[PDB]
Amino acid sequence: ARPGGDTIFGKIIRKEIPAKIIFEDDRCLAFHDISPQAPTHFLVIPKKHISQISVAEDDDESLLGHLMIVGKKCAADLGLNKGYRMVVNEGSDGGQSVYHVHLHVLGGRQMHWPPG
Amino acid sequence: GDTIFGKIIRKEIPAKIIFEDDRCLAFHDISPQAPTHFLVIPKKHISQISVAEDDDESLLGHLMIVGKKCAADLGLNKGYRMVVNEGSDGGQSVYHVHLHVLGGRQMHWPPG
Ligand SMILES: [Cu+2]
Ligand SMILES: [Cu+2]
Ligand SMILES: [Cu+2]
Ligand SMILES: [Cu+2]
Ligand SMILES: [Cu+2]
Repeated sequence: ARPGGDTIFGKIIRKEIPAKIIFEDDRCLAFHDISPQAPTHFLVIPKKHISQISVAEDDDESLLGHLMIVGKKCAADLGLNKGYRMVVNEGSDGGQSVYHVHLHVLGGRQMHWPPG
Repeated sequence: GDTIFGKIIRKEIPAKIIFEDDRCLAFHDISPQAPTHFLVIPKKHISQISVAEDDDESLLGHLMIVGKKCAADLGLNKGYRMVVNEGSDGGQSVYHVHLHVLGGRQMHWPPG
């Protein structure tokens, strides 16, 4: 079991498939989404493999919050001074496409309501 | 400045409360966008995620853990979407950080 698993996001964590990386630390990785839904659209993922938010453990709280802190810092570093939307998808109704926890950050245009 | 979510936290105006602890409150949105649509908000007044501090990281993660536990309790076994809006482009409606949780229908892409 290679660290991070073998979803595309685990492969990206281990530099086995390429990504456009914005920020990296010991806990997480921020990189651009290849199918962007906004002028800026990136992902913040833990390096620890968690398949989906519905199975996150209570002790994962700091790590999950760290994704949002890194997300808002990256958004500022990318000049998203008018704001942005953060999204976590869970399961089928959530539209989750990769079963490795990930925070979407979208900006550079007016986001609309409802959020899908 | 204070917001309507501060009033809800202080129990000055009603909301349909799902869950409460010493540091957050979960309640149904007054303008729901899905068959289940609730909010998880910290009791600490953080105006927007862009001004959250490093020391807030476990509190922010607590909102998500509370959110996913409430979603399971509300029967959202087919999934759901969590949303935090920042600023005007993000469509943030109240300047008190809040996590939306939406489900009970297929959520679509793009997410707004
Ligand atoms: Cu895996
Ligand atoms: Cu995704
Ligand atoms: Cu549009
Ligand atoms: Cu909002
Ligand atoms: Cu629809």
